[PDB]
Amino acid sequence: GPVWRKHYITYRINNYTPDMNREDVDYAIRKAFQVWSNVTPLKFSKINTGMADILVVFARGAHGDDHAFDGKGGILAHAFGPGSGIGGDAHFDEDEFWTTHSGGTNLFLTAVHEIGHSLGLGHSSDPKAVMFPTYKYVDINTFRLSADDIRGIQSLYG
Ligand SMILES: O=C(CCCC[C@H]1CCSS1)NCCCS(=O)(=O)O
Ligand SMILES: [Ca+2]
Ligand SMILES: [Ca+2]
Ligand SMILES: [Ca+2]
Ligand SMILES: [Zn+2]
Ligand SMILES: [Zn+2]
Repeated sequence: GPVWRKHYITYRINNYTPDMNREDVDYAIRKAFQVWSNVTPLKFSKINTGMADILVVFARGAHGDDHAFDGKGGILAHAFGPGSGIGGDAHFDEDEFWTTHSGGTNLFLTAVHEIGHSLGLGHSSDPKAVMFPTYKYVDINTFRLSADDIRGIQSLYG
């Protein structure tokens, strides 16, 4: 499938969930990109205006693509693989309650998984992988990519 053919990738946070402090949104997303830049040649920079490669949106229900959200629960987020326009973009369901910890749905973990899609990864069958389809909280300091995630991403980049 598609991959980014350049090393400098930009992101932009389109809007912010009212679920969290702004600074904590910024931090979660930044740390989630770092997970991936740690194991690839990629570099990620946040921009505040203009077209970014990866636009980070919080939205509910029908939100302008063919991938409507479903209210609280179920689908938490989705992202598009590498490509121009909507390609790369990561969308998070505002009907979830996003958090820094275990209380609702952890933004960091979810963002790691979505950014993996944004980079070109599909789902893993390994329950230990961040690219496994099902959300399960793990302490956000205990978190590591699985071997399977690392193989997947390095098979695409690096
Ligand atoms: O695929 C996703 C992103 C969530 C990944 C969360 C990470 C937790 C640690 S590793 S995966 N959302 C839709 C399916 C979720 S749901 O069906 O389980 O409610
Ligand atoms: Ca894009
Ligand atoms: Ca949902
Ligand atoms: Ca919310
Ligand atoms: Zn969407
Ligand atoms: Zn997924």
